[PDB]
Amino acid sequence: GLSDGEWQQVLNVWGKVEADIAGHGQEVLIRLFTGHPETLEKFDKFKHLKTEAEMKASEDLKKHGTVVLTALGGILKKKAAAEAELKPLAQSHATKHKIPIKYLEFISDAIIHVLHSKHPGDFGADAQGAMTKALELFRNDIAAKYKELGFQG
Ligand code: HEM
Repeated sequence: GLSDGEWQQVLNVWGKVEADIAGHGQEVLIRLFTGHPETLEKFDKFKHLKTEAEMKASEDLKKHGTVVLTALGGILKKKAAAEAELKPLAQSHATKHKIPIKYLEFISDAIIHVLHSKHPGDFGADAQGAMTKALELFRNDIAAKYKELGFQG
């Protein structure tokens, strides 16, 4: 349950991410993989990557980072009426990639960490709270569909 003012902070924050999406997606994935090497084993494309520098040099990693943030933004722009956008995500990540909720938590922490890091004095308390709630809603909505799909998560 986010207010309309809270959603409008989410949409503003996400507008800043989309205007600089290559860097944002790259730092989010790197924060995820260095902080939680177990999540890397889910990416056939990336599991060969060992150091942060290899990660910063992969055009593929940068490309997929933009796929991630772009898809997340589509969900966030629907702000609590996002069922159509969550469905194919939950479908593929439950049925095909097999991503536990715990990893969606990791990537949410990473997004917030990158948002703090990249926007000094421009990512204030209202925006942080709003983003934290929006990402919590996303993970919960996915976990609910995970169960309808018979995937533990
Ligand atoms: C905010 C969270 C996430 C978003 C918005 C997101 C979005 C996407 C999208 C749009 C795709 C491509 C189409 C698809 O397969 O559905 C994808 C692929 C994938 N996702 Fe995620 N994803 C998220 C989290 C994660 C996490 C945390 C993992 C952890 C391992 C993961 C593992 C994968 C894999 C393995 C693929 C296929 C990659 C490939 O083509 O080689 N996803 N994701």
